[PDB]
Amino acid sequence: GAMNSSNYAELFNNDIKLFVDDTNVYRVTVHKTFEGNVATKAINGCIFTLNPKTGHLFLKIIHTSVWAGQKRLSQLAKWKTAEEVSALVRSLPKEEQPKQIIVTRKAMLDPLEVHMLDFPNIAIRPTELRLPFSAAMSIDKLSDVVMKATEPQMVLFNIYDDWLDRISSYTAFSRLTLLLRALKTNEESAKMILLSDPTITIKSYHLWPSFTDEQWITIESQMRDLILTEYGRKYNV
Amino acid sequence: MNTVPFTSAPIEVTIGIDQYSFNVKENQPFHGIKDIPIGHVHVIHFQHADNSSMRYGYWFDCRMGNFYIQYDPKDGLYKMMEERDGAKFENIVHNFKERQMMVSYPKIDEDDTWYNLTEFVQMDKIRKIVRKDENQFSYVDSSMTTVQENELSDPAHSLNYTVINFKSREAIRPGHEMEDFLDKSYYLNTVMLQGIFKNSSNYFGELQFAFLNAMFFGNYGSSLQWHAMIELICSSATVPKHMLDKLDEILYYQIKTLPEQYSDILLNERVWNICLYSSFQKNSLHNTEKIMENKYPELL
Repeated sequence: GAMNSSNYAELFNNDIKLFVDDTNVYRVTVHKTFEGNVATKAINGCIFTLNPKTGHLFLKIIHTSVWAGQKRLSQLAKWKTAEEVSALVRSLPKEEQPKQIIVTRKAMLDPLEVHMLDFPNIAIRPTELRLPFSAAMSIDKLSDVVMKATEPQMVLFNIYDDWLDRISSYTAFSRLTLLLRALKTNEESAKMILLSDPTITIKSYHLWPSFTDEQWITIESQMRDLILTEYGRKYNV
Repeated sequence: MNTVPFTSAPIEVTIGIDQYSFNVKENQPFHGIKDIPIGHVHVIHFQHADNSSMRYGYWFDCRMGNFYIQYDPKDGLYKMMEERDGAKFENIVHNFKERQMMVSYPKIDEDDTWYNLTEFVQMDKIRKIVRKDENQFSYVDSSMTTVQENELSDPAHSLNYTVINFKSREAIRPGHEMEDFLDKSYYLNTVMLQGIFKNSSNYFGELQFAFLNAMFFGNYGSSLQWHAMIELICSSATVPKHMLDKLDEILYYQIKTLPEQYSDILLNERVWNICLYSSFQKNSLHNTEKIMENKYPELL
C-alpha cells in the first residue's frame, strides 16, 4: 500500500526501490505581458529519481522544448514523468530494476501505473512521508546542470557523496532529508550554514561540503535550529 | 401470448415476471403466468418468503420452447424446465386457464417499459454470458460472480460479461498511454465495438442485461459491469452520434424503472457524477441528466 512512519526501515532493506518526485518537472515564471495580461515562461526542470539505499540519483533534465506547442502542461508533466521513469526502468539491466517505485505525489500513481503495465511485478506506491525533494534545485550543482541544459539529458549523481563509507543508509537519508527540509524552509540561511566557512569546501566530485563527523553533528544541529527558528517565525510561537 | 405454467407453489414466494411482482402463499392454488408478450426476452424471478437470501430466476423466450416451473424440494428452489411434448403442454395450459389458476402478464397497452429495457437483449447473447448449453433458458441469481470478479471461483456458475479494465494492456496502446487513458475512444471503438461486440447493438444488449441482473437479483458484479459499460462510452471523446442518442434513451428508462429505495445500492456516485458533469459526453445525455437530477438529486 502506502509508505509511512510504520514501514520506515523498509527504505533501507535489500529490495531495490526508487522514489520519484515530479515537483520540479514543469517550472514556470509568471509575468505581465505588454497588454497587461499574465503569461508563463517555462524554465528547465528535472525528474528526481532516487534510490534511498545507495544514494544513486537519476536526474532526468526536462528541457523547455518538450512543452513547445503542448496544452495542459501540468497534466502532461505527470505523464512525461511517468514516460521517463518507465524508459529509465527499461534501460536498466533486470537485476538493477526496482521492485517498488514510491511516488511523492498521489497524482503520479495512475500515470506511472499505466506506463508500467508491462511490469506488473513492480509495485507503484504512494507515501504518507512529506519529503522535501522539491528543494533538489537548492543544491547548486543540480540547479547548475538543469539550467545549463540545451537538450534533454540524464545525469547520474550520488546524493550522499561518500557518506555511506562512514554512516548507514538510514542515517544518510535522515541527513539528506534534514538538509533538504532546511533548504526548503529558508534557503539563504541553510546555504550560509553549509557554505559560510571557506576552509571547508565541496570536492569536485561531490554535492555537499567535506565535513568531518564532528562537523556534521554541528551542521545537523544548525539545520534543526533553522527549522525550529523558522517554525517559530511562521506561527509566532 | 405464451404461458409458463407452474406445477404448484409449495413454499411462500414473491414471483417476479419482468418489472412486475406478485406474492404467492404456501400451497396457494397458483399454476403460472399467461398472456406473456411474444417478441421479447422475459425473466421469471423468485424471492422466498422464509429466506430472502438468493434472489434467483430464469431468462427465457417463449419462441424457443415450452417452459414450465416445478418446485424441487431437494435443492429448495423453483426450477424452469422445458416440455418437449407440445400436445401435453397445450393440454396442461388449457386446464389451468379454464380453472383460472394463472395470473395474467399485466401489460398496459400504452406501456413500452419492457421493450425499452430489453431493446437490444437477445436470448442467444444471454446464453453466451450464462453458459448452460443443455437448456434454452438461463439461470441467474444474486450471488453469481463475473469472470472479472473471479480474476481479482467455480467458472461454470459465472457471468461471462466482457472484461472491461481501464488500466489493462487491452485498454492502452504502448506509446499512447496518456492519450488512451484520458480518452477511451481507442478502447471503445477499436477493441470493444469493432473487435469484441462487432456492433453497438451487442454492446447495448450486454449493458441492458447487466442492468436487469443488477436490479432484479441485486447481483453486484452485474452492477459493476453496467457502470463500466456506461463509463467506457462517457469517457470516449469519439462516439458515433446514434450511439450517444441511443445510450441516453437506454439509461433514461433504466433510471425511470429503478426502485427509488434501491438507488443507494444500485447507483455508483463517482461514475454518475463523472459521466453527467465531467466526461466528454457530460452534455450528450440530456434525458438521463434530467431524470437523474429530478429523481436522485442527493446522489449528484
